[PDB]
Amino acid sequence: KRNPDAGVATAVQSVIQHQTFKRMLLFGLRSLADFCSPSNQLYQENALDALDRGVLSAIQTAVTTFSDDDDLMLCASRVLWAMSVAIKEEMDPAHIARVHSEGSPVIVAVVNSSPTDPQTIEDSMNFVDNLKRAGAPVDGASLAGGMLSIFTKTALDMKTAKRVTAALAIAAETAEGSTALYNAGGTSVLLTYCLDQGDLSDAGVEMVEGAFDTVRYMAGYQCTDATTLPQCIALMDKYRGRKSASAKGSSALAAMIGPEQLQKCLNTLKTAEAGSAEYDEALVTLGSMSYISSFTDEIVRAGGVPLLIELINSGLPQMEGNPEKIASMISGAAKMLARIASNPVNVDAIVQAGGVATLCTAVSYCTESMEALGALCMALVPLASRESLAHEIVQYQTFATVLPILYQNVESPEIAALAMELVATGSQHEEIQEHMLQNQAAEICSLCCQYHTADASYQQHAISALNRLVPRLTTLHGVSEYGGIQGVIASLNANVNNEQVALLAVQLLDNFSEVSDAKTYMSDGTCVDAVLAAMLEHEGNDLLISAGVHCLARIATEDDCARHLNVLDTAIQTARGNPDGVYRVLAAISGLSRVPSLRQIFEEKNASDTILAGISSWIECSRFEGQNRIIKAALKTVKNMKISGDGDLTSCFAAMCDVACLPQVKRVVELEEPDNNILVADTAAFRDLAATMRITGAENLERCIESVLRVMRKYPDSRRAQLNCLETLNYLAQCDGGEGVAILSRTGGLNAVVQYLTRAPMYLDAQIAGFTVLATSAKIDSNVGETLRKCNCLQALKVAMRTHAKSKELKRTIAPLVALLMPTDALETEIQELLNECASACEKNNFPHLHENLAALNELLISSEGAKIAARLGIGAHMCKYQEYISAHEQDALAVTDYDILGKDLFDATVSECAHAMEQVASTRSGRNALIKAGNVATLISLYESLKAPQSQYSEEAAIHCLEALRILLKSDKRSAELAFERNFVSTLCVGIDSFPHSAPVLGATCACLAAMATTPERVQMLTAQPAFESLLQKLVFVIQNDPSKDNKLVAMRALQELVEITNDATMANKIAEAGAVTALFRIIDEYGDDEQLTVQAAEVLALLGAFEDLRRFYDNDVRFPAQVLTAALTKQKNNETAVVHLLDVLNKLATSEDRAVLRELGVMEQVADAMRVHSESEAVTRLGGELFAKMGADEQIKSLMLQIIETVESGAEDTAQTVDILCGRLAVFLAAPLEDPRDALQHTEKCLGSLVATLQTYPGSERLEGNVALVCRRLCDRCFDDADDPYGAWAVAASGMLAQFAGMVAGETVLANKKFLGPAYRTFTACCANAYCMPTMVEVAPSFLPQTYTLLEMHKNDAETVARVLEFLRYFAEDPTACGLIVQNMSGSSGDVVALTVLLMQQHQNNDAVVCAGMEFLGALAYTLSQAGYEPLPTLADGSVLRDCDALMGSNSSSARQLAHMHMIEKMLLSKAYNDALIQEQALKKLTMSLKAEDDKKRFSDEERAGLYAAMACVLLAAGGAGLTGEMEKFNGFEVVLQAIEEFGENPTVIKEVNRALQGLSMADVNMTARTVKEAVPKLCTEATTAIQTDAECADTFCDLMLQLVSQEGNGRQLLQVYGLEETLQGVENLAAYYGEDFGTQLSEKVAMIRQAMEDDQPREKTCKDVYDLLNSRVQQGLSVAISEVAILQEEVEFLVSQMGMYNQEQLDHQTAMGADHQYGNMAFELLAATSANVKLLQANEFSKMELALIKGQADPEIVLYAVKALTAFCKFPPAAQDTARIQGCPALVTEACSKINKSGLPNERKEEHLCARYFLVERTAINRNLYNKTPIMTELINSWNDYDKGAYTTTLLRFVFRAMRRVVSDAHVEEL
Amino acid sequence: MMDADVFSILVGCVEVDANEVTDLVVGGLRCTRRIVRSEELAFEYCNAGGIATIANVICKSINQPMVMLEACRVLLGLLFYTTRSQADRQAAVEALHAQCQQRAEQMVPEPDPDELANAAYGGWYQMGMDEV
Repeated sequence: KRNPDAGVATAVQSVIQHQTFKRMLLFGLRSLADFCSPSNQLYQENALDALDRGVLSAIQTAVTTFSDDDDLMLCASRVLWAMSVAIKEEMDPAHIARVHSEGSPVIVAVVNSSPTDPQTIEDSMNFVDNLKRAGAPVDGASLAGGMLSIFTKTALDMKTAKRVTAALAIAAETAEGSTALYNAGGTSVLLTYCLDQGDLSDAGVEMVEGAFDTVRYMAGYQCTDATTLPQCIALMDKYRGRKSASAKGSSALAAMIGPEQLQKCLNTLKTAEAGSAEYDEALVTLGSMSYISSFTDEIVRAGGVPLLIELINSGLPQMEGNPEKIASMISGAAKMLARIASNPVNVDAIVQAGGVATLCTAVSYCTESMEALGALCMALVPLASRESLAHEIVQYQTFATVLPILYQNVESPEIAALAMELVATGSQHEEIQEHMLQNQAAEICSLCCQYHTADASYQQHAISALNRLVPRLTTLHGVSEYGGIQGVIASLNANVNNEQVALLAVQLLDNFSEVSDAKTYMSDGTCVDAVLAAMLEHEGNDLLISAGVHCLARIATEDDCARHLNVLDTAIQTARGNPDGVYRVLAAISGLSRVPSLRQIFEEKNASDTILAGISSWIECSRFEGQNRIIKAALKTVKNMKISGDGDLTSCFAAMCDVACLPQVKRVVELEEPDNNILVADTAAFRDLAATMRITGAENLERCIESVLRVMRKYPDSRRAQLNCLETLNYLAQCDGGEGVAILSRTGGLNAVVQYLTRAPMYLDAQIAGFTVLATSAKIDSNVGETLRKCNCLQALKVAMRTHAKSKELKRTIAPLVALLMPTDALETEIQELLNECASACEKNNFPHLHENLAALNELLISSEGAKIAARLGIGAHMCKYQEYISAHEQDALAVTDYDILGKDLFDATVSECAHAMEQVASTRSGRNALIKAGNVATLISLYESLKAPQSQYSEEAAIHCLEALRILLKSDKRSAELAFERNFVSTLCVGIDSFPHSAPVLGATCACLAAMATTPERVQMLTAQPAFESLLQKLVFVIQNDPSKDNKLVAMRALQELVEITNDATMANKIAEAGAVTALFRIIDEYGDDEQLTVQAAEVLALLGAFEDLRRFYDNDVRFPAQVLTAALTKQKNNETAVVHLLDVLNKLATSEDRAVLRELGVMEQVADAMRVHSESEAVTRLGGELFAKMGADEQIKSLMLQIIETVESGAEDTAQTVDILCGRLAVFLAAPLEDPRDALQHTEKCLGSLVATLQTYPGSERLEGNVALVCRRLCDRCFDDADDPYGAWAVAASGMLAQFAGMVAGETVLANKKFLGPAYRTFTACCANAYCMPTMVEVAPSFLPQTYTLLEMHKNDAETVARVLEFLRYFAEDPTACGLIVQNMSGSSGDVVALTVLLMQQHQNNDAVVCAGMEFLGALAYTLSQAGYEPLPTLADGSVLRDCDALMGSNSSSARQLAHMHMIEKMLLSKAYNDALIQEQALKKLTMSLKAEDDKKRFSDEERAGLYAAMACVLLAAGGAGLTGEMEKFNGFEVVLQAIEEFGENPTVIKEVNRALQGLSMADVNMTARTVKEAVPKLCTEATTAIQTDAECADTFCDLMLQLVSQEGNGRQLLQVYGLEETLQGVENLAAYYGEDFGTQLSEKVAMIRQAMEDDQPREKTCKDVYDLLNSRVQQGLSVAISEVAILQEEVEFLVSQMGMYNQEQLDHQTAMGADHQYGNMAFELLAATSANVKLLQANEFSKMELALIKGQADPEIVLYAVKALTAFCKFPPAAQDTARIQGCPALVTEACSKINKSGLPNERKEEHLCARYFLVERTAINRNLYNKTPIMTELINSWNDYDKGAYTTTLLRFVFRAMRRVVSDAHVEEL
Repeated sequence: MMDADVFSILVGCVEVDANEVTDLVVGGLRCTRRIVRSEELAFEYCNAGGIATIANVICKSINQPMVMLEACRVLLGLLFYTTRSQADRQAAVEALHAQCQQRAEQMVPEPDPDELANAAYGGWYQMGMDEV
């Protein structure tokens, strides 16, 4: 337990002691609330304390007697909600009981108080939600009603309302709940609110959705009044725009009006009675019936024509007759018509009754009835969608009529929106575009923007139209003469809140600026200022600012800058008053400074300073209104200026930290909310300044680390500020080569971060950002960990993972957990202990003890190491037992009374902890291996099957863990999935999701398990044949179709996505299609096209199905509906890139080239075109955009456009530049398309280009044209980037003079701003570099523009696309030697060396793979070609500087792409052989393999992705081979990645060809690598990768190369012959040679023949122990290791020697027999490898001691025992070795007798001396204890030897040896002899 | 000691977990009491986050008598050096109102709310202590 704040007690006593007397009760309760808030890190504990102290009786009496006090309600709600949170986590049933019984009544009393305050509602709502989760829900009915009353009160925040209406809806699902609502005010209450106080915000729509869901359910218990239908309809007309609401209204009506009523009305209308009677009545009824979309069809069956009848004949003539009456009828009809234009089939009906004419003519009459005209306008929009129909409509001049009317009648709100809607859907058609433009054009629509500025729809329509029209404008006159610019500025100015319309407004201001006579009308400043202001209000909106800088770049003048800058200080001095004045100047400065040409003025006057000083003057002063605002602005103004500028920032950074630490900051922020105040704005700003990495200088840096620490010291309680600070530390830490860590060390910053994390454990945001800062530094400096352990970072790490079942966190807290990692031996210790304790509790039937200890053990497996250890310690086998015990000891668990968890809870909890353990272990490849091998997939299936009966508290918790451990295992081994695939298990799994029908994790993991086993077509057929699975499909579709929860629908869809995506089988797709998914999913996109999450998720699933299914089938082979729907989503979703991607994907699968007419008619191509333009930089949009346009006949269109370009150039028209520009636009989209016959489609490319280069030369400085020509050239080049024989690509560009043209333009510095040119221009240059025949010309023209290329990178340093394009160019260009010289000797300046500039840009865009990948690839390419062309190594790569910066640019969550680039960079440095010292120092090879092993563990990437990493890594290792860096590898077992590549990717040939090549290169390099290749790798190739080697040409050839290398050395041939599988592969290669024939096959056959000959011919002589000695001895004297674990050649050497010796050792040898002389070398051999402690274990795993000792006892010849002695002597240099030998019983007596034998011998003195020194050395070594030799005559032999020295027999050396032995064996027992 | 931001240490070192060895480093609150010898010094401690830490110590210390004392000592000190006599303050606010009257006579509104608070309230207010 954690202890509660002590103040809780005092607070509570206050609340209890004063429940009558209110003034203080509130005070106390306000204080309890504050203790009970997430501000405090102990609110849960605080909450429970109050409960146990019985505070709720007091809160209960309080809220009854003082019902009214809104403030008591807020406090009460807060404490209870806090209790709710605690009892949910602390699952104590008693506490859950108490809060149910004693707590819910008060929450209820709060809700029946009818509160409007968001917080009190959120809380009591969140209270209700948590209690349900705890398993003690609050009766919906009780809350219903009180919840309705909330709407009796207005002033209700739409956000809160949206939540309440959702909650009413769930309550209404019961008749009980629905009646409660009827008993209180019925539908009216809600509906009235909706009508009166309802808005059209995305929230408001979600609110009304829930209101309509409420009603629906109420109408199905007849709890509906009679006000409902009229009101519902009123509410639908209010929301008609938004289809999600319209649909939920219709659904509600259908539950209220049965089909019988339809029948009645319709037939009654067939019973004529025309004229009042029941006809004109039923007529009114039909009106209503129309709204019910489910009845639209039946209405069309018998009717649809009556309507036009009632319009034309029955009204047009009599219009002049009876205006008022006629009008009403006309309208009602027209509207119904609009309402029934649902499906394309329905609009079909309409044209069959000539609706277009009738309606078109009606307009001509209803020129005076606004109402009727709008009704017509409304009934036309659906018709005017169609193109064929639109041309009819211009022949009626109806556009030409409605436009002028709108203009004059715009103030009237109905007609405006409805006319505009029509002009809008009209403007989508090129033919009309012109017609309109002619008649008063959009000079009226521009003006019209000035009105209805709050009507998003209206404004949207209008501006979308104007953006379809102003392109085709010659002059800006008129629009000015009318005052339309001034009207769009109005719209913009009035829409600070609608990000959407605000965007469009400036896009249109942007587009106005592209007209020729723009300046003439847009240099008033008015516009300038508007855009500037728009820009600062809408910061976070990328597209808006970019569009604004463009507009400004065009019309802004320094004459505008001074008009602001010359009043700056005056405005700052007068900021207390007129804060709006200075607000403007700030916004101007902020914006105009993103224009590179203009920033200089501000730079010169040092405005940033002037502003920073103002900020200070605005804080350290008497507070004033507008203070916060102007400050927050100024902060941004300063931030932006620096960001668009180029200086170092360290000054400004400090200035900002200084501002944040001004004393008055606290007082200024207390009138604000805690995460939008001048403090967080400042911490945000400076963080952003750090991101730029422009903090350079070890002094300059210290300042910043200090300044940030101060900020966090002054303001402990501003959580957002602390976060922004932590984040900021990170960027700083990795500054100045990453040296920052050192500073942070010295400054004490690290301990700060640790002590924050410890102090605020509850804030994950903080936990992650904090440990992030830690992990970063750890990865940049060693010993950082020391400090961390010394700072108790462990205590933190633990409570982190122990309070966060998350992921990203764990990922971050991993490197620490490997540095701190505890003693690690301790982890091991504890893990073994806990396993034993778990096993004991099973053997002893202590169910509680098992639970307690499993949970303990689960706390140690959160670590990659924990898991890896548990595997080694046999957790798999243990789990089998734990499971067996649990399953068969349930009723034991149930009976337990004396434990924290009791009842089923205990049982389920224990399975849960059991499954969890396995889930966790399976986080690692090791773990999955061990788990699987132990049968643990069955174990899990047994656990899962153990859960049943009353869902317990942990039942779900338990299911989730079982299913997740299963998911991981089945996904990770195909065989293991395929073994599990049994009908019964499928049934278990399906039934599982029924048991937890509302659990999304259960459904997710179940579906993953299912898909993972359906690994082949047959299994899919079998899985789909299971009724339980078909039911599941039917059920998933059901949720998608009916469940009003957005989150449910998403989950049901993600579940389908996974079944079809993993399985990727047509049969799956077909079953899902047949369960109704296709139509359900399309319906999502129809109703929710305005919801990105939904639209995307639906499109993703539609797209997968679409690969297999012809989606028209589900619409009776009419494409129109699915097309219409997708086109409309693409419209609404145009700016969201991932949404257009997936929509375009569906369109491309839906449609065929046989649908052109259809696709013209529904305007699909227009939208695709526009999507491509908006997302020009997107690989996927362009590609899919291309595939769609290929259905329109691209081959022909390219031919056509290309010919038109040529013709218009040769005409010399005045229009020419603009005409060629539009043509290039069009040509560029088609060039995205794949072609049937490129040689025919592209035939005119070169001439066309010639025409275009001429055009540019003629008309310079045409920004649009420059871009489109470049775009054209890019797409041309891209089509064939890699085919150097293609003539239409880089070839055409270079031969046409276009390449030299572009080079010139950059060199002319005239285009260094047209980002729309530079991008594709540099891609074009890239393509010319990549084409080898173009490369000489690139080199020719490059010197002209390379210097400027540097300038661009500095100028557009903040634009990531531009940087990537240019860095990509440098990368491709650096493949040429001469080019490499130019780069390094032409690209320097402020940012510095090109390599420096590259790091600077990478560091700035760490989040952008495109920049970082291009960056790293460049560095490597440059590094290599330089080394090859003589240049000396880049210095800043060689000092490790850049290797580190690159290492820091890898996140824990880094793409496969970035990992690949990083390898490529290192591959190239290794191939350069120039940077080996630096690569070794940074442990580059190690860190790459760590990255990769980590990735094999967590399996974050796909299989295709990891395959590619392994292939790449192989190549790294081959480079390492060629650079002589084997040995660095055998440090960290680098060979192992090659073995792993074969095992996981033996079936993938693009890996294996690399593995083969890498093995060959590694072998040539290193004799040990060779050995491993033979003994370990080739066995694995010939089995696991045999199928690849025999069926893929390159695998076969590479494998034969590898073999040929291996057999070239003596001994290898023989071994390779024994390899199992080799033969099968070799003859399969043979067969692959026969198949290919020609030259390739001949040489392949010959390769295998040579291999076979080399293997037969490999005949090494029998080897002798003497060879073993000669190799070791030579190794030794050249200082090479002789540790077996480190040197692979030695393993075979030591094992021959063990065995050869052992057969020798059974005979009595002679020092003069060949055999016995060889036995000496064998011991000298042993002597040398017993000199390295490393070899001890292995040696003693052959009882080395025993063998040696035996020889000493047995053998007769003194000279063979000598060498056993010398060798064992050396062995016992090491303490454990000694101990062992000594322990061996007999040892002392035995070696002692060896001494005697020699002392008694008649050997010559010189020989006796050598023998005795050896023997006495052995006794010295083996006498580990002075007592060991007690029972022995050693002292006599030593003494005897002494007395022989005395007789002049020996030298002094002996005495020394005797004296050494004596001192080791002297004891009580030898005193006599001495 | 001021020139090298010593207050940065005396603020930090005082916010820690408690424990008998650390209760002693918090006894180093004394160090802070002995250094803060004037008004200017009290304000320097505040500018270093003194007020927020002392508050956080006082509030955690119900069951820590030794540090409760040492920390209340520090705060009483801070208050003392920053709080003026009710009289001087009363005088200050009368004056403020006088100025107000003068301008109006020539040209009656209220003194600036914050200026008025600044003159009338004790050190707690000047040092940025809030009601809660």
